[PDB]
Amino acid sequence: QFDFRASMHMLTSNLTFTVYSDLLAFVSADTVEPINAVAFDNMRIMNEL
Amino acid sequence: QKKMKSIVEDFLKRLQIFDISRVPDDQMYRLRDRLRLLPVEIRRLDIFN
Repeated sequence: QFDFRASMHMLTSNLTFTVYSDLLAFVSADTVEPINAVAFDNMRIMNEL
Repeated sequence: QKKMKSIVEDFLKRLQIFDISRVPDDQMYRLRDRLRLLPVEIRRLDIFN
């Protein structure tokens, strides 16, 4: 049998939000000039200049 | 940021017996390394001082 008391509920959620997929789209990424690019030891990758 | 290949190219071209089209860049940079260990001429050195 249908029972109103056993069927009435209060469903709760958030009012609104925006879901994002590309997180790296929020990053402004730039690079130094390759002439000045350095390796792990802070020396330039290529030194025969 | 200066690449010294042009200096060696000018040097070899002014020697006037080499065809620089047959001189690769590694040889020119070896020439640069050998030139870098030589003292500067007295007049030029004093002008630079």
